[PDB]
Amino acid sequence: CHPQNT
Amino acid sequence: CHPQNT
Amino acid sequence: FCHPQNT
Amino acid sequence: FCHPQNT
Amino acid sequence: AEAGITGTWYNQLGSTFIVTAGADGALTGTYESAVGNAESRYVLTGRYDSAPATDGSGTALGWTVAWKNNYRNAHSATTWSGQYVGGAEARINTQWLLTSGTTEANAWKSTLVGHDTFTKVKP
Amino acid sequence: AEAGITGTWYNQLGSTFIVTAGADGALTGTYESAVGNAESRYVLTGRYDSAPATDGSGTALGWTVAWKNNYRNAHSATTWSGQYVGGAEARINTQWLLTSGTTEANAWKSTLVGHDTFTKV
Amino acid sequence: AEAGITGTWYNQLGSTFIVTAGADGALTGTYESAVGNAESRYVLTGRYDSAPATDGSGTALGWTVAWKNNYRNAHSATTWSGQYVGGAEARINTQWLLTSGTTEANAWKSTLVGHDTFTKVKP
Amino acid sequence: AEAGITGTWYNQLGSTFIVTAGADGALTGTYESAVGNAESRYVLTGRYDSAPATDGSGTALGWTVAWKNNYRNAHSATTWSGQYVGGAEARINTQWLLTSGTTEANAWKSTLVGHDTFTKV
Repeated sequence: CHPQNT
Repeated sequence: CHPQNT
Repeated sequence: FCHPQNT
Repeated sequence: FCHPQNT
Repeated sequence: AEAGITGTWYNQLGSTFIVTAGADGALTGTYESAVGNAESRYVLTGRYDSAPATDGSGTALGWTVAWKNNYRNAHSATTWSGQYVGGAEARINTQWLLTSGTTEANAWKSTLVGHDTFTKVKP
Repeated sequence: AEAGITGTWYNQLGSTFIVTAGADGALTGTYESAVGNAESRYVLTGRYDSAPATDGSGTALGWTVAWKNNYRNAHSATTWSGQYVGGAEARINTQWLLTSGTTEANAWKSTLVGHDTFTKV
Repeated sequence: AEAGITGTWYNQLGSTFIVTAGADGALTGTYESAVGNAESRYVLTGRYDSAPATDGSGTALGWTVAWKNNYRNAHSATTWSGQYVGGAEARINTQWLLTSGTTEANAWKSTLVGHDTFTKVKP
Repeated sequence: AEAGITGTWYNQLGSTFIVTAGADGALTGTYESAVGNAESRYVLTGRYDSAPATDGSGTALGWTVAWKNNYRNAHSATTWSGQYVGGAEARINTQWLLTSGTTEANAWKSTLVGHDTFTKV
Protein backbone atom coordinates (compact mmCIF):
# COMPACT_ATOMS: atom_id res chain seq x y z
CA CYS A 1 0.00 0.00 0.00
CA HIS A 2 1.32 3.59 -0.29
CA PRO A 3 0.60 6.85 1.77
CA GLN A 4 -0.01 9.12 -1.15
CA ASN A 5 -3.61 8.07 -1.25
CA THR A 6 -5.58 5.63 0.87
CA CYS B 1 -4.68 24.35 -33.03
CA HIS B 2 -5.14 20.54 -33.03
CA PRO B 3 -8.21 18.24 -33.84
CA GLN B 4 -7.99 16.07 -30.79
CA ASN B 5 -10.02 18.55 -28.84
CA THR B 6 -11.54 21.87 -29.81
CA PHE C 1 10.81 -11.42 -14.60
CA CYS C 2 6.97 -11.24 -13.94
CA HIS C 3 5.20 -9.10 -16.47
CA PRO C 4 5.51 -10.22 -20.12
CA GLN C 5 6.68 -6.78 -21.36
CA ASN C 6 10.34 -6.98 -20.37
CA THR C 7 12.83 -9.64 -19.94
CA PHE D 1 16.09 27.75 -28.81
CA CYS D 2 12.93 29.35 -27.17
CA HIS D 3 12.16 27.85 -23.81
CA PRO D 4 14.92 28.19 -21.16
CA GLN D 5 14.95 24.44 -20.32
CA ASN D 6 17.06 23.18 -23.21
CA THR D 7 19.73 24.53 -25.33
CA ALA E 1 -17.17 -8.52 -22.23
CA GLU E 2 -17.00 -7.01 -25.72
CA ALA E 3 -20.70 -6.19 -25.60
CA GLY E 4 -20.35 -3.60 -22.78
CA ILE E 5 -17.57 -1.78 -24.58
CA THR E 6 -19.34 -1.63 -27.98
CA GLY E 7 -21.20 1.72 -28.50
CA THR E 8 -21.00 5.53 -28.85
CA TRP E 9 -18.90 7.22 -26.07
CA TYR E 10 -18.21 10.95 -25.30
CA ASN E 11 -15.61 12.82 -23.39
CA GLN E 12 -15.78 15.94 -21.27
CA LEU E 13 -14.72 18.33 -24.12
CA GLY E 14 -17.47 17.16 -26.55
CA SER E 15 -15.41 14.67 -28.72
CA THR E 16 -17.07 11.44 -30.06
CA PHE E 17 -15.59 7.91 -30.14
CA ILE E 18 -17.64 5.10 -31.92
CA VAL E 19 -16.13 1.56 -31.29
CA THR E 20 -16.77 -2.15 -31.93
CA ALA E 21 -15.00 -4.93 -29.84
CA GLY E 22 -14.21 -8.21 -31.79
CA ALA E 23 -14.04 -11.62 -29.92
CA ASP E 24 -10.25 -12.15 -30.59
CA GLY E 25 -9.41 -8.96 -28.55
CA ALA E 26 -9.54 -6.30 -31.41
CA LEU E 27 -10.89 -2.69 -31.26
CA THR E 28 -11.92 -0.74 -34.47
CA GLY E 29 -13.83 2.54 -34.90
CA THR E 30 -13.72 6.33 -35.47
CA TYR E 31 -12.88 9.43 -33.33
CA GLU E 32 -14.30 13.00 -33.94
CA SER E 33 -14.22 16.54 -32.16
CA ALA E 34 -17.47 18.58 -31.08
CA VAL E 35 -17.38 20.54 -34.34
CA GLY E 36 -18.86 17.29 -35.59
CA ASN E 37 -19.28 17.08 -39.32
CA ALA E 38 -17.63 14.53 -41.58
CA GLU E 39 -14.10 15.53 -41.07
CA SER E 40 -13.04 15.70 -37.87
CA ARG E 41 -13.44 11.85 -38.26
CA TYR E 42 -10.22 9.76 -38.14
CA VAL E 43 -9.64 5.88 -38.00
CA LEU E 44 -8.71 4.19 -34.70
CA THR E 45 -7.26 0.72 -33.90
CA GLY E 46 -6.70 -0.92 -30.49
CA ARG E 47 -6.76 -4.13 -28.30
CA TYR E 48 -8.55 -5.15 -25.02
CA ASP E 49 -8.64 -8.12 -22.54
CA SER E 50 -11.36 -10.48 -23.88
CA ALA E 51 -11.18 -12.69 -20.73
CA PRO E 52 -11.25 -10.11 -17.74
CA ALA E 53 -10.60 -11.14 -14.08
CA THR E 54 -13.98 -11.45 -12.27
CA ASP E 55 -14.07 -9.42 -8.98
CA GLY E 56 -15.31 -5.89 -9.54
CA SER E 57 -12.13 -5.40 -11.60
CA GLY E 58 -12.02 -3.10 -14.67
CA THR E 59 -11.12 -4.35 -18.22
CA ALA E 60 -7.83 -3.08 -19.63
CA LEU E 61 -7.74 -1.63 -23.19
CA GLY E 62 -5.79 0.81 -25.37
CA TRP E 63 -6.06 2.53 -28.90
CA THR E 64 -4.14 4.86 -31.39
CA VAL E 65 -5.42 7.65 -33.74
CA ALA E 66 -2.81 9.16 -36.26
CA TRP E 67 -4.09 12.70 -37.25
CA LYS E 68 -4.29 12.41 -40.92
CA ASN E 69 -7.46 11.86 -42.97
CA ASN E 70 -8.41 12.98 -46.48
CA TYR E 71 -8.89 16.74 -45.52
CA ARG E 72 -6.11 17.49 -43.01
CA ASN E 73 -2.79 16.22 -41.78
CA ALA E 74 -1.64 17.48 -38.44
CA HIS E 75 1.58 15.27 -38.48
CA SER E 76 1.02 13.81 -34.97
CA ALA E 77 -0.33 10.60 -33.34
CA THR E 78 -2.28 10.09 -29.97
CA THR E 79 -2.46 6.75 -27.87
CA TRP E 80 -5.06 6.40 -24.99
CA SER E 81 -4.44 3.74 -22.27
CA GLY E 82 -7.10 2.92 -19.50
CA GLN E 83 -9.95 0.69 -18.35
CA TYR E 84 -13.60 0.01 -18.82
CA VAL E 85 -15.69 -0.14 -15.66
CA GLY E 86 -19.26 -1.34 -16.19
CA GLY E 87 -22.47 -0.93 -14.18
CA ALA E 88 -25.40 1.54 -14.57
CA GLU E 89 -22.88 4.21 -15.46
CA ALA E 90 -20.27 2.56 -17.58
CA ARG E 91 -17.07 4.61 -18.08
CA ILE E 92 -13.71 4.39 -19.75
CA ASN E 93 -11.09 6.27 -17.77
CA THR E 94 -7.81 6.96 -19.61
CA GLN E 95 -4.47 8.80 -19.82
CA TRP E 96 -3.11 9.86 -23.22
CA LEU E 97 0.16 10.72 -25.03
CA LEU E 98 0.22 13.01 -28.16
CA THR E 99 3.50 12.99 -30.18
CA SER E 100 4.33 15.48 -33.06
CA GLY E 101 6.98 14.85 -35.79
CA THR E 102 9.86 17.33 -35.06
CA THR E 103 13.44 17.95 -36.29
CA GLU E 104 16.25 16.45 -33.99
CA ALA E 105 16.89 19.78 -32.25
CA ASN E 106 13.28 20.10 -31.05
CA ALA E 107 12.80 16.45 -30.22
CA TRP E 108 12.83 17.11 -26.46
CA LYS E 109 9.43 18.93 -26.61
CA SER E 110 7.54 16.61 -28.94
CA THR E 111 5.09 14.93 -26.49
CA LEU E 112 2.05 16.23 -24.61
CA VAL E 113 0.29 14.08 -21.89
CA GLY E 114 -3.25 14.39 -20.43
CA HIS E 115 -6.36 12.37 -19.27
CA ASP E 116 -9.99 11.71 -20.51
CA THR E 117 -13.25 10.12 -19.10
CA PHE E 118 -15.89 8.79 -21.53
CA THR E 119 -19.69 8.35 -20.69
CA LYS E 120 -21.63 5.88 -22.90
CA VAL E 121 -24.80 6.87 -24.82
CA LYS E 122 -25.67 4.08 -27.29
CA PRO E 123 -24.54 0.62 -28.36
CA ALA F 1 12.07 7.23 -44.60
CA GLU F 2 8.34 6.04 -44.59
CA ALA F 3 8.50 2.25 -45.34
CA GLY F 4 11.76 1.99 -43.33
CA ILE F 5 9.55 1.10 -40.35
CA THR F 6 8.88 -2.39 -41.80
CA GLY F 7 11.34 -4.80 -40.29
CA THR F 8 12.65 -6.29 -37.03
CA TRP F 9 13.52 -3.99 -34.13
CA TYR F 10 15.02 -4.46 -30.70
CA ASN F 11 14.69 -2.34 -27.57
CA GLN F 12 17.48 -1.83 -25.03
CA LEU F 13 16.36 -4.86 -23.02
CA GLY F 14 16.31 -7.61 -25.78
CA SER F 15 12.49 -7.57 -26.49
CA THR F 16 11.75 -8.02 -30.25
CA PHE F 17 9.03 -6.13 -32.18
CA ILE F 18 8.35 -7.33 -35.73
CA VAL F 19 6.23 -4.84 -37.81
CA THR F 20 4.58 -4.33 -41.29
CA ALA F 21 3.59 -0.76 -42.29
CA GLY F 22 0.64 -0.47 -44.79
CA ALA F 23 0.75 2.34 -47.49
CA ASP F 24 -2.24 4.07 -45.85
CA GLY F 25 -1.17 4.22 -42.22
CA ALA F 26 -1.71 0.78 -40.64
CA LEU F 27 0.75 -0.88 -38.30
CA THR F 28 0.54 -4.70 -37.66
CA GLY F 29 2.80 -7.37 -36.10
CA THR F 30 3.98 -9.18 -32.99
CA TYR F 31 5.90 -8.43 -29.73
CA GLU F 32 7.93 -10.94 -27.73
CA SER F 33 9.92 -10.64 -24.51
CA ALA F 34 13.70 -11.47 -24.28
CA VAL F 35 14.45 -15.33 -23.67
CA GLY F 36 12.41 -15.57 -26.96
CA ASN F 37 10.50 -18.84 -26.37
CA ALA F 38 7.55 -19.08 -28.79
CA GLU F 39 4.90 -17.60 -26.49
CA SER F 40 6.18 -14.74 -25.07
CA ARG F 41 4.51 -13.54 -28.35
CA TYR F 42 1.58 -11.25 -28.23
CA VAL F 43 -0.36 -9.40 -30.92
CA LEU F 44 -0.01 -5.63 -31.70
CA THR F 45 -1.95 -3.11 -33.90
CA GLY F 46 -1.43 0.71 -34.59
CA ARG F 47 -1.30 3.85 -36.86
CA TYR F 48 1.52 6.12 -38.31
CA ASP F 49 1.64 9.34 -40.54
CA SER F 50 1.81 7.95 -44.15
CA ALA F 51 2.56 11.44 -45.66
CA PRO F 52 5.18 13.12 -43.35
CA ALA F 53 6.68 16.64 -43.81
CA THR F 54 9.55 17.25 -46.26
CA ASP F 55 11.69 19.38 -43.90
CA GLY F 56 14.04 17.15 -41.71
CA SER F 57 11.18 15.91 -39.34
CA GLY F 58 10.68 12.34 -37.90
CA THR F 59 7.51 10.21 -38.70
CA ALA F 60 4.85 10.14 -35.90
CA LEU F 61 3.53 6.67 -34.90
CA GLY F 62 1.88 4.67 -32.05
CA TRP F 63 0.64 1.06 -31.21
CA THR F 64 -1.13 -1.13 -28.46
CA VAL F 65 -0.51 -4.70 -26.98
CA ALA F 66 -3.07 -6.38 -24.58
CA TRP F 67 -1.18 -8.95 -22.52
CA LYS F 68 -3.19 -12.08 -23.23
CA ASN F 69 -2.45 -15.00 -25.58
CA ASN F 70 -3.10 -18.82 -25.47
CA TYR F 71 -0.96 -19.58 -22.54
CA ARG F 72 -1.20 -16.47 -20.26
CA ASN F 73 -3.42 -13.50 -19.31
CA ALA F 74 -1.84 -10.67 -17.32
CA HIS F 75 -4.97 -8.36 -17.35
CA SER F 76 -3.09 -5.32 -18.73
CA ALA F 77 -2.40 -3.29 -21.92
CA THR F 78 0.54 -1.04 -23.07
CA THR F 79 0.53 1.87 -25.64
CA TRP F 80 3.86 3.34 -27.13
CA SER F 81 3.61 6.95 -28.80
CA GLY F 82 6.78 8.39 -30.57
CA GLN F 83 8.59 9.04 -33.89
CA TYR F 84 10.66 7.16 -36.47
CA VAL F 85 13.99 8.75 -37.67
CA GLY F 86 15.68 7.29 -40.77
CA GLY F 87 19.27 7.47 -42.05
CA ALA F 88 22.32 5.22 -41.90
CA GLU F 89 21.50 4.61 -38.18
CA ALA F 90 17.70 4.22 -38.02
CA ARG F 91 15.73 4.36 -34.76
CA ILE F 92 12.24 4.67 -33.24
CA ASN F 93 12.20 6.89 -30.13
CA THR F 94 9.20 6.30 -27.74
CA GLN F 95 7.44 6.83 -24.37
CA TRP F 96 4.72 4.25 -23.14
CA LEU F 97 1.74 3.82 -20.68
CA LEU F 98 0.97 0.37 -19.02
CA THR F 99 -2.48 0.19 -17.37
CA SER F 100 -3.75 -2.85 -15.27
CA GLY F 101 -7.42 -3.76 -14.65
CA THR F 102 -7.95 -2.87 -10.93
CA THR F 103 -10.84 -2.43 -8.45
CA GLU F 104 -12.14 1.17 -7.79
CA ALA F 105 -10.02 1.41 -4.65
CA ASN F 106 -6.78 0.84 -6.55
CA ALA F 107 -7.62 2.87 -9.61
CA TRP F 108 -5.08 5.66 -8.66
CA LYS F 109 -2.12 3.29 -8.87
CA SER F 110 -3.16 1.51 -12.14
CA THR F 111 -0.69 3.10 -14.69
CA LEU F 112 3.14 3.01 -15.25
CA VAL F 113 5.13 5.29 -17.69
CA GLY F 114 8.55 4.66 -19.25
CA HIS F 115 10.52 5.30 -22.48
CA ASP F 116 12.15 2.86 -25.13
CA THR F 117 14.56 3.24 -28.08
CA PHE F 118 14.33 0.63 -30.80
CA THR F 119 17.20 -0.15 -33.24
CA LYS F 120 17.64 -2.83 -35.95
CA VAL F 121 20.77 -4.17 -34.14
CA ALA G 1 -0.64 36.20 -6.49
CA GLU G 2 0.78 34.28 -3.52
CA ALA G 3 -2.25 35.17 -1.43
CA GLY G 4 -4.71 33.12 -3.56
CA ILE G 5 -2.52 30.04 -3.39
CA THR G 6 -1.93 30.19 0.40
CA GLY G 7 -4.40 27.94 2.35
CA THR G 8 -5.71 24.41 3.06
CA TRP G 9 -6.53 22.40 -0.14
CA TYR G 10 -8.09 18.89 -0.62
CA ASN G 11 -8.13 16.37 -3.38
CA GLN G 12 -10.78 13.96 -4.57
CA LEU G 13 -9.48 10.97 -2.50
CA GLY G 14 -9.55 12.86 0.87
CA SER G 15 -5.80 13.87 1.12
CA THR G 16 -4.83 17.28 2.69
CA PHE G 17 -2.21 19.77 1.42
CA ILE G 18 -1.44 22.90 3.62
CA VAL G 19 0.81 25.49 1.76
CA THR G 20 2.32 28.98 2.11
CA ALA G 21 3.60 30.98 -0.98
CA GLY G 22 6.67 33.28 -0.30
CA ALA G 23 7.22 36.51 -2.41
CA ASP G 24 10.50 35.24 -4.06
CA GLY G 25 8.57 32.33 -5.74
CA ALA G 26 8.93 29.61 -2.96
CA LEU G 27 6.33 27.00 -1.81
CA THR G 28 6.56 25.26 1.66
CA GLY G 29 4.04 23.11 3.55
CA THR G 30 2.79 19.60 4.49
CA TYR G 31 0.84 16.79 2.72
CA GLU G 32 -1.37 14.13 4.52
CA SER G 33 -3.85 11.20 3.53
CA ALA G 34 -7.63 10.95 4.76
CA VAL G 35 -6.59 8.70 7.65
CA GLY G 36 -5.52 12.06 9.03
CA ASN G 37 -3.64 11.90 12.28
CA ALA G 38 -0.10 13.13 12.84
CA GLU G 39 1.68 10.78 10.58
CA SER G 40 0.56 10.63 7.41
CA ARG G 41 2.16 14.17 7.40
CA TYR G 42 5.27 14.66 5.20
CA VAL G 43 7.28 17.88 4.21
CA LEU G 44 6.82 19.45 0.76
CA THR G 45 8.89 22.02 -1.20
CA GLY G 46 8.09 23.72 -4.54
CA ARG G 47 8.21 26.92 -6.75
CA TYR G 48 5.55 29.07 -8.56
CA ASP G 49 5.38 32.11 -10.95
CA SER G 50 5.23 35.19 -8.68
CA ALA G 51 4.55 37.53 -11.66
CA PRO G 52 1.71 35.69 -13.70
CA ALA G 53 0.56 36.85 -17.20
CA THR G 54 -2.70 38.85 -16.82
CA ASP G 55 -5.49 37.55 -19.16
CA GLY G 56 -7.58 34.86 -17.51
CA SER G 57 -4.40 32.75 -17.54
CA GLY G 58 -3.59 30.23 -14.77
CA THR G 59 -0.42 30.44 -12.56
CA ALA G 60 2.14 27.68 -13.07
CA LEU G 61 3.57 25.84 -10.01
CA GLY G 62 5.11 22.52 -8.98
CA TRP G 63 6.16 20.60 -5.70
CA THR G 64 7.89 17.34 -4.41
CA VAL G 65 7.11 15.08 -1.39
CA ALA G 66 9.70 12.25 -0.58
CA TRP G 67 7.82 9.51 1.45
CA LYS G 68 9.86 9.34 4.52
CA ASN G 69 9.02 10.90 7.89
CA ASN G 70 9.83 9.82 11.45
CA TYR G 71 7.32 6.82 11.46
CA ARG G 72 7.55 5.30 7.97
CA ASN G 73 9.75 5.17 4.92
CA ALA G 74 8.14 4.02 1.73
CA HIS G 75 11.40 4.59 -0.36
CA SER G 76 9.66 6.63 -3.11
CA ALA G 77 9.19 10.30 -4.14
CA THR G 78 6.14 12.09 -5.87
CA THR G 79 6.29 15.44 -7.96
CA TRP G 80 2.99 17.28 -8.90
CA SER G 81 3.05 19.77 -11.85
CA GLY G 82 -0.01 22.04 -12.73
CA GLN G 83 -1.71 25.43 -12.39
CA TYR G 84 -3.73 27.55 -10.05
CA VAL G 85 -6.90 29.04 -11.48
CA GLY G 86 -8.61 31.58 -9.22
CA GLY G 87 -12.18 32.88 -9.00
CA ALA G 88 -15.10 31.90 -6.69
CA GLU G 89 -13.98 28.31 -6.99
CA ALA G 90 -10.23 28.34 -6.97
CA ARG G 91 -8.58 25.06 -8.06
CA ILE G 92 -5.18 23.57 -8.62
CA ASN G 93 -5.25 21.04 -11.43
CA THR G 94 -2.21 18.74 -11.67
CA GLN G 95 -0.53 15.62 -13.11
CA TRP G 96 1.88 13.61 -10.94
CA LEU G 97 4.82 11.17 -11.18
CA LEU G 98 5.63 8.66 -8.33
CA THR G 99 9.09 6.97 -8.53
CA SER G 100 10.21 3.99 -6.29
CA GLY G 101 13.88 3.02 -5.64
CA THR G 102 14.44 -0.34 -7.49
CA THR G 103 17.37 -2.62 -8.41
CA GLU G 104 18.73 -2.17 -12.08
CA ALA G 105 16.76 -5.17 -13.37
CA ASN G 106 13.40 -3.72 -12.29
CA ALA G 107 14.18 -0.14 -13.22
CA TRP G 108 11.81 -0.21 -16.21
CA LYS G 109 8.70 -0.38 -13.92
CA SER G 110 9.68 2.18 -11.29
CA THR G 111 7.30 5.08 -12.15
CA LEU G 112 3.54 5.51 -11.80
CA VAL G 113 1.71 8.57 -13.34
CA GLY G 114 -1.75 10.03 -12.50
CA HIS G 115 -3.72 13.34 -11.98
CA ASP G 116 -5.30 15.32 -9.03
CA THR G 117 -7.70 18.36 -8.58
CA PHE G 118 -7.63 20.34 -5.31
CA THR G 119 -10.59 22.49 -3.93
CA LYS G 120 -9.65 25.22 -1.39
CA VAL G 121 -11.24 25.44 2.09
CA LYS G 122 -9.26 27.95 4.20
CA PRO G 123 -6.36 30.38 3.95
CA ALA H 1 25.72 6.33 -2.39
CA GLU H 2 23.59 9.01 -0.48
CA ALA H 3 25.77 12.20 -0.50
CA GLY H 4 27.06 11.31 -4.00
CA ILE H 5 24.20 13.49 -5.32
CA THR H 6 26.06 16.67 -4.25
CA GLY H 7 27.99 17.97 -7.21
CA THR H 8 27.74 19.19 -10.81
CA TRP H 9 25.73 17.18 -13.34
CA TYR H 10 25.07 17.43 -17.05
CA ASN H 11 22.17 16.13 -19.11
CA GLN H 12 22.48 14.84 -22.68
CA LEU H 13 21.88 18.31 -24.13
CA GLY H 14 24.58 20.39 -22.23
CA SER H 15 22.26 21.90 -19.51
CA THR H 16 24.05 22.08 -16.09
CA PHE H 17 22.40 21.30 -12.72
CA ILE H 18 24.42 22.16 -9.62
CA VAL H 19 23.02 20.57 -6.37
CA THR H 20 23.58 20.34 -2.54
CA ALA H 21 21.90 17.45 -0.66
CA GLY H 22 21.09 18.11 3.08
CA ALA H 23 21.46 15.18 5.61
CA ASP H 24 17.69 15.17 6.20
CA GLY H 25 16.34 15.08 2.67
CA ALA H 26 16.57 18.61 1.19
CA LEU H 27 17.71 19.35 -2.33
CA THR H 28 18.86 22.93 -3.29
CA GLY H 29 20.74 24.55 -6.21
CA THR H 30 20.61 26.10 -9.66
CA TYR H 31 19.80 25.06 -13.29
CA GLU H 32 21.21 26.70 -16.41
CA SER H 33 20.68 26.03 -20.12
CA ALA H 34 23.58 25.16 -22.54
CA VAL H 35 25.43 28.36 -24.01
CA GLY H 36 25.94 28.99 -20.22
CA ASN H 37 25.68 32.81 -20.10
CA ALA H 38 25.06 33.96 -16.49
CA GLU H 39 21.25 34.11 -16.68
CA SER H 40 20.12 31.21 -18.15
CA ARG H 41 20.26 30.40 -14.37
CA TYR H 42 17.14 29.65 -12.49
CA VAL H 43 16.47 28.46 -8.95
CA LEU H 44 15.53 24.85 -7.98
CA THR H 45 14.30 23.13 -4.73
CA GLY H 46 13.40 19.41 -3.92
CA ARG H 47 13.40 16.23 -1.69
CA TYR H 48 15.23 12.79 -1.76
CA ASP H 49 15.16 9.55 0.45
CA SER H 50 17.91 10.20 3.10
CA ALA H 51 17.78 6.56 4.41
CA PRO H 52 17.60 4.25 1.29
CA ALA H 53 17.40 0.40 1.32
CA THR H 54 20.52 -1.73 1.80
CA ASP H 55 19.79 -4.21 -1.02
CA GLY H 56 21.19 -2.93 -4.44
CA SER H 57 18.38 -0.26 -4.95
CA GLY H 58 18.77 3.34 -6.35
CA THR H 59 17.90 6.49 -4.22
CA ALA H 60 14.48 8.11 -5.03
CA LEU H 61 14.50 11.91 -5.60
CA GLY H 62 12.60 14.81 -7.28
CA TRP H 63 12.81 18.69 -7.78
CA THR H 64 10.97 21.79 -9.34
CA VAL H 65 12.13 24.91 -11.41
CA ALA H 66 9.71 27.86 -12.17
CA TRP H 67 10.99 29.61 -15.28
CA LYS H 68 11.33 33.17 -14.01
CA ASN H 69 14.44 35.12 -12.93
CA ASN H 70 15.57 38.81 -13.20
CA TYR H 71 15.77 38.98 -16.90
CA ARG H 72 12.97 36.64 -18.17
CA ASN H 73 9.58 35.10 -17.29
CA ALA H 74 8.36 32.18 -19.39
CA HIS H 75 5.17 31.47 -17.29
CA SER H 76 5.95 27.75 -16.78
CA ALA H 77 7.35 25.19 -14.27
CA THR H 78 9.09 21.75 -14.67
CA THR H 79 9.26 18.80 -12.15
CA TRP H 80 11.81 15.84 -12.59
CA SER H 81 11.01 12.50 -10.58
CA GLY H 82 13.62 9.58 -10.70
CA GLN H 83 16.48 7.76 -8.92
CA TYR H 84 20.19 8.16 -8.24
CA VAL H 85 22.53 5.14 -8.90
CA GLY H 86 26.09 5.26 -7.54
CA GLY H 87 29.26 3.36 -8.47
CA ALA H 88 32.31 4.07 -10.63
CA GLU H 89 29.91 5.49 -13.29
CA ALA H 90 27.30 7.51 -11.34
CA ARG H 91 24.03 8.71 -12.88
CA ILE H 92 20.57 10.15 -12.12
CA ASN H 93 17.84 8.64 -14.31
CA THR H 94 14.64 10.80 -14.67
CA GLN H 95 11.28 11.58 -16.35
CA TRP H 96 9.79 15.23 -16.21
CA LEU H 97 6.49 17.25 -16.60
CA LEU H 98 6.52 20.89 -18.01
CA THR H 99 3.23 22.78 -17.45
CA SER H 100 2.48 26.33 -18.88
CA GLY H 101 -0.07 28.82 -17.46
CA THR H 102 -2.92 28.79 -20.06
CA THR H 103 -6.54 30.00 -20.41
CA GLU H 104 -9.38 27.45 -19.70
CA ALA H 105 -9.75 26.77 -23.42
CA ASN H 106 -6.15 25.60 -23.77
CA ALA H 107 -5.91 23.72 -20.52
CA TRP H 108 -5.86 20.27 -22.32
CA LYS H 109 -2.63 21.07 -24.14
CA SER H 110 -0.75 22.65 -21.14
CA THR H 111 1.73 19.80 -20.22
CA LEU H 112 4.78 18.14 -21.92
CA VAL H 113 6.57 14.89 -20.72
CA GLY H 114 10.13 13.75 -21.46
CA HIS H 115 13.06 11.87 -19.84
CA ASP H 116 16.75 12.96 -18.94
CA THR H 117 19.94 11.16 -17.82
CA PHE H 118 22.44 13.19 -15.85
CA THR H 119 26.16 12.30 -15.58
CA LYS H 120 29.15 14.10 -14.00
CA VAL H 121 30.93 14.20 -17.43
